[PDB]
Amino acid sequence: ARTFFVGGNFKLNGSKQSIKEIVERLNTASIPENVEVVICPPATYLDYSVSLVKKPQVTVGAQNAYLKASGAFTGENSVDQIKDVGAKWVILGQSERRSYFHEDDKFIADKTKFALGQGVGVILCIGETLEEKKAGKTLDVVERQLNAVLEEVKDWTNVVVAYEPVWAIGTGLAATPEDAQDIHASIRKFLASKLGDKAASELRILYGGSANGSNAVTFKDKADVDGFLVGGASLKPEFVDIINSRN
Amino acid sequence: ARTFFVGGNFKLNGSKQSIKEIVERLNTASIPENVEVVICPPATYLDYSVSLVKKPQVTVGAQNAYLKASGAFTGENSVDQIKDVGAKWVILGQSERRSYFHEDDKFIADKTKFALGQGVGVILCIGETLEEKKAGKTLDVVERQLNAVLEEVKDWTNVVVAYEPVWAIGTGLAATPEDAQDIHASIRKFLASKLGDKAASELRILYGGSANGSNAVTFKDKADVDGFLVGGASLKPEFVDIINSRN
Repeated sequence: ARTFFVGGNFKLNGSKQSIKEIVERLNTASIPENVEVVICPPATYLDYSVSLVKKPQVTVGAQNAYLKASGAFTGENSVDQIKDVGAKWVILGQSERRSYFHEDDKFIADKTKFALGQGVGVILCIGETLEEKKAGKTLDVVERQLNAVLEEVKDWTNVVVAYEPVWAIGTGLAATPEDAQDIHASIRKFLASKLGDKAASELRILYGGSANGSNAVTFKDKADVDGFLVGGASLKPEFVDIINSRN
Repeated sequence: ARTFFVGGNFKLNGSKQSIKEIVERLNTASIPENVEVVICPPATYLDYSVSLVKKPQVTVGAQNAYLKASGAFTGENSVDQIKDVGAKWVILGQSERRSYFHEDDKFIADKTKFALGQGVGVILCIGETLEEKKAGKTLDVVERQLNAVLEEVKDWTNVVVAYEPVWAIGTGLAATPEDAQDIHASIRKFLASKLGDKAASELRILYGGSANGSNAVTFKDKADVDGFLVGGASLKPEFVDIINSRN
Protein backbone atom coordinates (compact mmCIF):
# COMPACT_ATOMS: atom_id res chain seq x y z
CA ALA A 1 0.00 0.00 0.00
CA ARG A 2 2.22 3.01 1.13
CA THR A 3 5.97 2.44 1.98
CA PHE A 4 7.06 3.07 5.65
CA PHE A 5 9.29 6.13 5.66
CA VAL A 6 11.54 7.20 8.50
CA GLY A 7 13.01 10.66 8.15
CA GLY A 8 15.77 11.74 10.59
CA ASN A 9 16.11 15.48 10.99
CA PHE A 10 19.50 16.24 12.53
CA LYS A 11 19.27 19.55 12.98
CA LEU A 12 21.75 22.12 14.00
CA ASN A 13 23.84 19.14 15.38
CA GLY A 14 26.43 16.72 13.92
CA SER A 15 30.20 16.99 13.45
CA LYS A 16 32.22 14.97 10.90
CA GLN A 17 32.88 12.39 13.61
CA SER A 18 29.23 12.14 14.64
CA ILE A 19 28.05 11.91 11.01
CA LYS A 20 30.72 9.12 10.65
CA GLU A 21 29.24 7.25 13.55
CA ILE A 22 25.54 7.67 12.56
CA VAL A 23 25.70 6.68 8.96
CA GLU A 24 28.19 3.94 9.98
CA ARG A 25 25.48 2.33 12.26
CA LEU A 26 22.90 2.61 9.39
CA ASN A 27 25.09 0.74 6.99
CA THR A 28 25.34 -1.90 9.96
CA ALA A 29 21.73 -2.07 11.16
CA SER A 30 19.39 -4.82 9.93
CA ILE A 31 16.44 -2.99 8.38
CA PRO A 32 13.68 -4.27 5.95
CA GLU A 33 14.43 -4.14 2.20
CA ASN A 34 10.95 -2.54 2.09
CA VAL A 35 11.54 0.81 4.16
CA GLU A 36 12.48 4.40 3.05
CA VAL A 37 15.04 6.22 5.25
CA VAL A 38 16.06 9.83 4.69
CA ILE A 39 18.79 11.43 6.96
CA CYS A 40 18.72 15.25 6.81
CA PRO A 41 22.01 16.82 8.10
CA PRO A 42 23.08 20.52 8.25
CA ALA A 43 24.24 21.47 4.75
CA THR A 44 27.84 21.70 5.97
CA TYR A 45 27.81 17.79 6.02
CA LEU A 46 25.39 16.72 3.21
CA ASP A 47 28.15 15.86 0.60
CA TYR A 48 30.04 13.91 3.35
CA SER A 49 26.92 12.08 4.48
CA VAL A 50 26.30 10.91 0.84
CA SER A 51 30.04 9.63 0.67
CA LEU A 52 29.37 7.62 3.76
CA VAL A 53 26.05 5.96 3.02
CA LYS A 54 26.34 2.40 1.71
CA LYS A 55 22.84 1.12 2.48
CA PRO A 56 20.39 1.44 -0.56
CA GLN A 57 17.33 2.25 1.65
CA VAL A 58 19.00 5.40 3.03
CA THR A 59 19.07 8.51 0.89
CA VAL A 60 20.13 11.99 2.19
CA GLY A 61 18.19 15.25 2.22
CA ALA A 62 18.77 18.89 3.08
CA GLN A 63 16.73 20.76 5.77
CA ASN A 64 15.77 23.99 3.89
CA ALA A 65 16.42 25.50 0.51
CA TYR A 66 15.23 28.42 -1.34
CA LEU A 67 12.85 28.82 -4.19
CA LYS A 68 15.45 29.93 -6.89
CA ALA A 69 18.48 27.83 -7.68
CA SER A 70 20.97 30.59 -8.51
CA GLY A 71 21.53 34.21 -7.79
CA ALA A 72 22.19 36.78 -5.29
CA PHE A 73 20.44 35.22 -2.36
CA THR A 74 23.31 35.18 0.12
CA GLY A 75 23.24 32.76 2.97
CA GLU A 76 20.73 30.48 1.28
CA ASN A 77 20.44 26.88 0.05
CA SER A 78 19.82 25.63 -3.46
CA VAL A 79 18.20 22.60 -4.72
CA ASP A 80 20.62 22.27 -7.61
CA GLN A 81 23.61 22.36 -5.30
CA ILE A 82 22.28 19.77 -2.91
CA LYS A 83 21.21 17.58 -5.89
CA ASP A 84 24.72 17.85 -7.45
CA VAL A 85 26.24 16.55 -4.30
CA GLY A 86 23.74 13.58 -4.48
CA ALA A 87 20.89 14.30 -2.06
CA LYS A 88 17.26 13.67 -3.12
CA TRP A 89 15.03 15.42 -0.45
CA VAL A 90 14.57 18.92 1.26
CA ILE A 91 12.40 19.51 4.34
CA LEU A 92 10.20 22.56 3.65
CA GLY A 93 7.98 24.21 6.26
CA GLN A 94 9.96 22.84 10.19
CA SER A 95 8.71 24.36 13.46
CA GLU A 96 12.25 25.61 13.92
CA ARG A 97 11.71 27.84 10.10
CA ARG A 98 8.14 29.20 10.28
CA SER A 99 8.24 30.50 13.82
CA TYR A 100 11.70 31.81 14.27
CA PHE A 101 12.67 32.36 10.74
CA HIS A 102 9.54 34.03 9.61
CA GLU A 103 8.48 31.52 6.90
CA ASP A 104 5.06 32.36 5.53
CA ASP A 105 2.84 29.59 4.10
CA LYS A 106 3.10 31.11 0.65
CA PHE A 107 6.86 31.16 1.04
CA ILE A 108 6.75 27.40 1.74
CA ALA A 109 4.14 26.96 -1.12
CA ASP A 110 6.17 28.55 -3.83
CA LYS A 111 9.30 26.88 -2.44
CA THR A 112 7.61 23.49 -2.64
CA LYS A 113 6.53 23.93 -6.35
CA PHE A 114 10.12 24.92 -7.48
CA ALA A 115 11.65 21.97 -5.59
CA LEU A 116 9.39 19.42 -7.29
CA GLY A 117 10.00 21.47 -10.50
CA GLN A 118 13.71 20.58 -9.86
CA GLY A 119 13.52 16.83 -9.30
CA VAL A 120 13.77 16.76 -5.56
CA GLY A 121 11.34 15.17 -3.21
CA VAL A 122 9.84 17.36 -0.48
CA ILE A 123 9.17 16.64 3.18
CA LEU A 124 6.43 19.29 3.95
CA CYS A 125 5.54 20.17 7.52
CA ILE A 126 2.42 21.26 8.95
CA GLY A 127 1.63 21.75 12.69
CA GLU A 128 -0.30 23.61 15.37
CA THR A 129 1.08 25.26 18.38
CA LEU A 130 -0.43 24.36 21.77
CA GLU A 131 -2.76 27.42 21.87
CA GLU A 132 -4.31 26.59 18.42
CA LYS A 133 -4.63 23.08 20.11
CA LYS A 134 -6.18 24.57 23.32
CA ALA A 135 -8.85 26.34 21.18
CA GLY A 136 -9.76 23.35 18.95
CA LYS A 137 -8.09 24.83 16.01
CA THR A 138 -5.78 21.93 14.89
CA LEU A 139 -7.60 21.01 11.70
CA ASP A 140 -8.58 24.52 10.96
CA VAL A 141 -4.75 25.40 10.98
CA VAL A 142 -3.40 22.26 9.15
CA GLU A 143 -5.93 22.76 6.26
CA ARG A 144 -4.86 26.41 6.18
CA GLN A 145 -1.23 25.37 5.71
CA LEU A 146 -1.96 22.62 3.24
CA ASN A 147 -4.31 24.84 1.23
CA ALA A 148 -1.55 27.39 0.50
CA VAL A 149 0.54 24.45 -0.96
CA LEU A 150 -2.60 23.08 -2.70
CA GLU A 151 -3.27 26.38 -4.45
CA GLU A 152 0.27 26.09 -5.93
CA VAL A 153 1.04 22.38 -6.40
CA LYS A 154 -1.18 19.75 -8.09
CA ASP A 155 0.94 16.57 -8.34
CA TRP A 156 2.06 15.42 -5.01
CA THR A 157 3.62 12.21 -6.07
CA ASN A 158 7.10 13.00 -4.60
CA VAL A 159 5.71 14.87 -1.60
CA VAL A 160 5.52 13.51 1.96
CA VAL A 161 3.62 15.48 4.68
CA ALA A 162 5.06 15.62 8.17
CA TYR A 163 2.54 16.46 10.88
CA GLU A 164 4.44 18.07 14.13
CA PRO A 165 2.55 18.99 16.83
CA VAL A 166 4.74 21.99 17.71
CA TRP A 167 4.07 21.12 21.38
CA ALA A 168 5.62 17.68 20.94
CA ILE A 169 8.80 19.05 19.26
CA GLY A 170 11.64 17.63 21.18
CA THR A 171 9.92 18.01 24.51
CA GLY A 172 9.56 14.26 25.30
CA LEU A 173 5.74 14.26 25.31
CA ALA A 174 4.39 13.04 22.09
CA ALA A 175 0.67 12.67 20.93
CA THR A 176 -0.86 9.25 21.78
CA PRO A 177 -1.08 6.91 18.68
CA GLU A 178 -4.83 7.23 19.00
CA ASP A 179 -4.84 11.17 19.02
CA ALA A 180 -2.42 11.15 16.09
CA GLN A 181 -4.51 8.68 14.01
CA ASP A 182 -7.58 10.97 14.11
CA ILE A 183 -5.74 13.98 12.83
CA HIS A 184 -3.84 11.94 10.20
CA ALA A 185 -6.96 10.44 8.79
CA SER A 186 -8.56 13.97 8.96
CA ILE A 187 -5.74 15.43 6.92
CA ARG A 188 -6.00 12.55 4.44
CA LYS A 189 -9.76 12.83 3.68
CA PHE A 190 -9.28 16.63 3.46
CA LEU A 191 -6.46 15.78 1.00
CA ALA A 192 -8.80 13.13 -0.69
CA SER A 193 -11.50 15.66 -1.43
CA LYS A 194 -8.86 18.19 -2.67
CA LEU A 195 -6.59 15.85 -4.76
CA GLY A 196 -8.42 12.64 -5.61
CA ASP A 197 -8.81 9.38 -3.63
CA LYS A 198 -5.88 7.80 -5.54
CA ALA A 199 -3.45 10.69 -4.63
CA ALA A 200 -4.74 11.01 -1.10
CA SER A 201 -4.20 7.24 -0.97
CA GLU A 202 -0.68 7.29 -2.12
CA LEU A 203 0.57 10.30 0.02
CA ARG A 204 2.60 9.40 3.17
CA ILE A 205 1.70 11.20 6.39
CA LEU A 206 4.49 11.12 8.91
CA TYR A 207 3.95 11.88 12.55
CA GLY A 208 6.72 13.98 14.16
CA GLY A 209 7.34 15.27 17.72
CA SER A 210 9.09 13.32 20.53
CA ALA A 211 9.11 10.13 18.46
CA ASN A 212 11.72 7.78 20.00
CA GLY A 213 12.86 4.17 20.42
CA SER A 214 10.30 3.06 22.91
CA ASN A 215 7.13 4.79 21.80
CA ALA A 216 7.41 3.97 18.07
CA VAL A 217 5.85 0.46 18.54
CA THR A 218 2.69 2.04 19.96
CA PHE A 219 2.13 3.62 16.49
CA LYS A 220 2.58 0.12 14.92
CA ASP A 221 -1.05 -0.58 13.96
CA LYS A 222 -2.02 2.93 12.79
CA ALA A 223 -3.00 2.90 9.13
CA ASP A 224 -2.78 6.58 8.32
CA VAL A 225 0.44 7.00 10.18
CA ASP A 226 2.77 6.15 7.36
CA GLY A 227 6.04 6.73 9.06
CA PHE A 228 7.81 9.08 11.38
CA LEU A 229 9.81 12.30 11.46
CA VAL A 230 12.48 11.74 13.96
CA GLY A 231 14.37 14.85 15.14
CA GLY A 232 15.91 14.21 18.51
CA ALA A 233 16.59 10.47 18.28
CA SER A 234 17.82 10.75 14.66
CA LEU A 235 21.16 11.35 16.28
CA LYS A 236 20.66 8.49 18.80
CA PRO A 237 21.10 4.68 18.30
CA GLU A 238 17.42 4.09 19.08
CA PHE A 239 16.85 5.47 15.61
CA VAL A 240 17.08 1.93 14.18
CA ASP A 241 14.39 0.89 16.71
CA ILE A 242 11.97 3.47 15.28
CA ILE A 243 12.84 2.13 11.71
CA ASN A 244 12.18 -1.44 12.80
CA SER A 245 9.12 -0.40 14.80
CA ARG A 246 6.72 -2.18 12.50
CA ASN A 247 9.30 -5.06 11.92
CA ALA B 1 49.42 49.53 7.81
CA ARG B 2 46.36 47.45 6.81
CA THR B 3 46.76 44.14 4.90
CA PHE B 4 45.04 43.98 1.47
CA PHE B 5 41.85 42.01 1.77
CA VAL B 6 39.69 40.60 -1.03
CA GLY B 7 36.51 38.68 0.02
CA GLY B 8 34.71 36.61 -2.70
CA ASN B 9 31.02 36.30 -1.86
CA PHE B 10 29.81 33.66 -4.37
CA LYS B 11 26.10 34.13 -3.08
CA LEU B 12 23.68 31.38 -4.30
CA ASN B 13 26.01 30.11 -7.07
CA GLY B 14 28.31 27.20 -8.01
CA SER B 15 28.68 23.47 -8.63
CA LYS B 16 31.56 21.04 -7.64
CA GLN B 17 33.19 21.45 -11.01
CA SER B 18 32.80 25.29 -10.78
CA ILE B 19 34.26 25.50 -7.34
CA LYS B 20 36.96 22.99 -8.62
CA GLU B 21 37.57 25.14 -11.62
CA ILE B 22 37.68 28.38 -9.65
CA VAL B 23 39.99 27.21 -6.73
CA GLU B 24 42.53 25.81 -9.22
CA ARG B 25 42.94 29.22 -10.99
CA LEU B 26 44.01 30.78 -7.70
CA ASN B 27 45.77 27.57 -6.71
CA THR B 28 48.16 28.25 -9.58
CA ALA B 29 47.93 32.04 -10.54
CA SER B 30 50.35 34.80 -9.50
CA ILE B 31 48.91 36.38 -6.28
CA PRO B 32 50.92 38.71 -3.95
CA GLU B 33 52.09 37.23 -0.67
CA ASN B 34 50.40 39.21 2.14
CA VAL B 35 47.10 39.78 0.46
CA GLU B 36 44.16 38.09 2.20
CA VAL B 37 41.76 36.24 -0.04
CA VAL B 38 38.62 34.62 1.49
CA ILE B 39 36.30 32.69 -0.84
CA CYS B 40 32.80 32.30 0.39
CA PRO B 41 30.95 29.42 -1.45
CA PRO B 42 27.54 27.94 -0.58
CA ALA B 43 27.52 25.87 2.65
CA THR B 44 27.19 22.63 0.61
CA TYR B 45 30.55 23.29 -0.99
CA LEU B 46 32.52 24.47 2.04
CA ASP B 47 34.29 21.21 3.01
CA TYR B 48 35.28 20.41 -0.60
CA SER B 49 36.52 23.97 -1.10
CA VAL B 50 38.80 23.65 1.91
CA SER B 51 40.06 20.18 0.61
CA LEU B 52 40.79 21.96 -2.64
CA VAL B 53 42.52 25.13 -1.37
CA LYS B 54 46.25 24.89 -1.53
CA LYS B 55 47.51 28.51 -1.97
CA PRO B 56 47.99 29.70 1.69
CA GLN B 57 46.65 33.31 1.40
CA VAL B 58 43.29 31.92 0.30
CA THR B 59 40.97 30.79 3.16
CA VAL B 60 37.36 29.70 2.82
CA GLY B 61 34.50 31.41 4.71
CA ALA B 62 30.76 30.76 5.00
CA GLN B 63 28.11 33.17 3.63
CA ASN B 64 25.79 33.07 6.78
CA ALA B 65 25.53 31.49 10.32
CA TYR B 66 23.34 31.56 13.50
CA LEU B 67 23.86 32.96 17.00
CA LYS B 68 24.00 29.38 18.53
CA ALA B 69 26.15 26.40 17.84
CA SER B 70 23.95 23.35 18.12
CA GLY B 71 20.23 22.83 18.75
CA ALA B 72 16.79 22.93 17.35
CA PHE B 73 17.27 25.47 14.50
CA THR B 74 16.55 23.70 11.17
CA GLY B 75 18.22 25.10 7.96
CA GLU B 76 20.84 27.21 9.83
CA ASN B 77 24.60 26.95 9.54
CA SER B 78 26.74 26.79 12.74
CA VAL B 79 29.86 28.65 13.57
CA ASP B 80 31.45 25.42 14.79
CA GLN B 81 30.59 23.27 11.77
CA ILE B 82 32.20 25.83 9.50
CA LYS B 83 35.20 25.65 11.77
CA ASP B 84 34.86 21.78 11.65
CA VAL B 85 35.03 21.75 7.92
CA GLY B 86 37.87 24.38 8.11
CA ALA B 87 36.42 27.70 6.92
CA LYS B 88 37.88 30.57 8.99
CA TRP B 89 35.41 33.38 8.24
CA VAL B 90 31.70 33.99 8.24
CA ILE B 91 30.15 36.87 6.13
CA LEU B 92 27.48 38.38 8.48
CA GLY B 93 25.09 41.27 7.89
CA GLN B 94 26.03 40.88 5.09
CA SER B 95 23.46 43.05 3.38
CA GLU B 96 21.10 40.31 1.97
CA ARG B 97 20.24 38.86 4.65
CA ARG B 98 18.77 42.19 5.94
CA SER B 99 16.51 42.75 2.91
CA TYR B 100 14.96 39.48 1.93
CA PHE B 101 15.54 37.57 5.06
CA HIS B 102 14.92 40.32 7.49
CA GLU B 103 17.88 40.12 9.83
CA ASP B 104 17.49 43.06 12.20
CA ASP B 105 20.71 44.80 13.42
CA LYS B 106 20.73 43.34 16.82
CA PHE B 107 20.26 39.80 15.42
CA ILE B 108 23.47 40.49 13.49
CA ALA B 109 25.26 42.03 16.48
CA ASP B 110 24.61 39.03 18.76
CA LYS B 111 25.55 36.64 15.91
CA THR B 112 28.81 38.64 15.54
CA LYS B 113 29.61 38.43 19.25
CA PHE B 114 28.98 34.70 19.34
CA ALA B 115 30.79 34.19 16.09
CA LEU B 116 33.96 35.92 17.16
CA GLY B 117 33.73 34.26 20.51
CA GLN B 118 33.71 30.94 18.71
CA GLY B 119 36.98 31.85 17.09
CA VAL B 120 35.71 32.38 13.48
CA GLY B 121 36.47 35.80 11.73
CA VAL B 122 33.47 38.00 10.80
CA ILE B 123 33.17 39.90 7.56
CA LEU B 124 30.50 42.41 8.69
CA CYS B 125 28.45 44.26 6.07
CA ILE B 126 26.80 47.66 6.43
CA GLY B 127 24.98 50.01 3.90
CA GLU B 128 21.92 52.08 2.96
CA THR B 129 19.32 51.61 0.33
CA LEU B 130 18.46 54.07 -2.44
CA GLU B 131 15.72 55.27 -0.08
CA GLU B 132 18.05 56.23 2.67
CA LYS B 133 20.40 57.48 -0.07
CA LYS B 134 18.14 60.07 -1.83
CA ALA B 135 16.61 61.06 1.64
CA GLY B 136 20.18 61.72 2.91
CA LYS B 137 20.00 59.08 5.66
CA THR B 138 23.34 57.36 4.63
CA LEU B 139 25.57 58.03 7.55
CA ASP B 140 23.05 57.72 10.37
CA VAL B 141 21.95 54.39 8.99
CA VAL B 142 25.48 52.93 8.98
CA GLU B 143 26.28 54.48 12.42
CA ARG B 144 23.05 52.73 13.73
CA GLN B 145 24.00 49.36 12.17
CA LEU B 146 27.58 49.65 13.48
CA ASN B 147 26.53 51.03 16.85
CA ALA B 148 24.30 47.96 17.28
CA VAL B 149 27.35 45.75 16.87
CA LEU B 150 29.58 48.15 18.88
CA GLU B 151 27.41 47.75 21.94
CA GLU B 152 27.93 43.93 21.86
CA VAL B 153 31.40 43.38 20.48
CA LYS B 154 34.28 45.19 22.32
CA ASP B 155 37.33 43.84 20.41
CA TRP B 156 37.50 44.17 16.56
CA THR B 157 40.68 42.29 15.68
CA ASN B 158 39.13 39.62 13.45
CA VAL B 159 36.43 41.81 12.06
CA VAL B 160 36.62 43.39 8.55
CA VAL B 161 33.70 45.83 7.85
CA ALA B 162 32.24 45.89 4.36
CA TYR B 163 30.31 48.83 3.11
CA GLU B 164 27.90 47.62 0.38
CA PRO B 165 26.34 50.86 -1.08
CA VAL B 166 23.07 48.99 -1.65
CA TRP B 167 22.60 51.34 -4.66
CA ALA B 168 25.36 49.22 -6.47
CA ILE B 169 25.26 45.60 -5.20
CA GLY B 170 24.25 43.61 -8.30
CA THR B 171 22.67 46.77 -9.94
CA GLY B 172 25.89 47.00 -12.02
CA LEU B 173 27.17 50.50 -11.09
CA ALA B 174 30.16 51.28 -8.73
CA ALA B 175 29.65 54.51 -6.92
CA THR B 176 32.94 56.40 -7.29
CA PRO B 177 36.40 55.83 -5.95
CA GLU B 178 35.87 59.40 -4.55
CA ASP B 179 32.52 59.13 -2.59
CA ALA B 180 33.60 55.58 -1.62
CA GLN B 181 36.80 57.00 -0.14
CA ASP B 182 34.68 59.52 1.79
CA ILE B 183 32.20 57.00 3.12
CA HIS B 184 34.99 54.69 4.40
CA ALA B 185 36.94 57.56 5.91
CA SER B 186 33.66 58.79 7.61
CA ILE B 187 32.97 55.38 9.12
CA ARG B 188 36.67 54.94 10.05
CA LYS B 189 36.43 57.99 12.30
CA PHE B 190 33.04 56.97 13.78
CA LEU B 191 34.74 53.68 14.80
CA ALA B 192 37.70 55.64 16.10
CA SER B 193 35.17 57.50 18.24
CA LYS B 194 34.01 54.20 19.66
CA LEU B 195 37.46 52.34 19.82
CA GLY B 196 40.21 54.96 19.64
CA ASP B 197 42.53 55.81 16.81
CA LYS B 198 44.48 52.67 17.48
CA ALA B 199 41.83 50.14 16.74
CA ALA B 200 40.42 52.03 13.83
CA SER B 201 43.90 52.44 12.35
CA GLU B 202 44.23 48.67 11.84
CA LEU B 203 40.63 47.60 11.16
CA ARG B 204 39.72 47.04 7.44
CA ILE B 205 36.74 48.54 5.63
CA LEU B 206 36.11 46.94 2.27
CA TYR B 207 34.16 48.52 -0.52
CA GLY B 208 31.29 46.14 -1.59
CA GLY B 209 28.92 47.20 -4.49
CA SER B 210 30.03 46.29 -8.04
CA ALA B 211 33.88 46.11 -7.83
CA ASN B 212 35.60 44.24 -10.84
CA GLY B 213 38.71 43.45 -12.94
CA SER B 214 38.33 46.47 -15.15
CA ASN B 215 37.97 49.01 -12.31
CA ALA B 216 39.65 47.77 -9.09
CA VAL B 217 42.75 49.82 -9.87
CA THR B 218 40.75 53.15 -9.67
CA PHE B 219 40.19 52.28 -5.97
CA LYS B 220 43.95 51.88 -5.57
CA ASP B 221 45.32 55.11 -4.00
CA LYS B 222 42.25 55.38 -1.88
CA ALA B 223 43.42 54.96 1.70
CA ASP B 224 40.40 53.87 3.52
CA VAL B 225 39.24 51.41 0.94
CA ASP B 226 41.26 48.54 2.33
CA GLY B 227 39.98 45.75 0.12
CA PHE B 228 36.94 44.47 -1.79
CA LEU B 229 33.93 42.13 -1.25
CA VAL B 230 33.42 40.90 -4.74
CA GLY B 231 30.22 39.05 -5.52
CA GLY B 232 29.81 38.38 -9.15
CA ALA B 233 33.47 38.61 -10.22
CA SER B 234 34.47 35.88 -7.69
CA LEU B 235 33.17 33.34 -10.18
CA LYS B 236 34.69 34.97 -13.15
CA PRO B 237 38.46 34.96 -13.79
CA GLU B 238 38.93 38.81 -13.19
CA PHE B 239 38.77 37.91 -9.48
CA VAL B 240 42.53 37.25 -9.87
CA ASP B 241 42.98 40.70 -11.49
CA ILE B 242 41.27 42.20 -8.46
CA ILE B 243 43.77 40.53 -5.99
CA ASN B 244 46.60 42.24 -7.93
CA SER B 245 44.81 45.68 -8.42
CA ARG B 246 46.88 47.03 -5.66
CA ASN B 247 50.34 46.11 -6.78
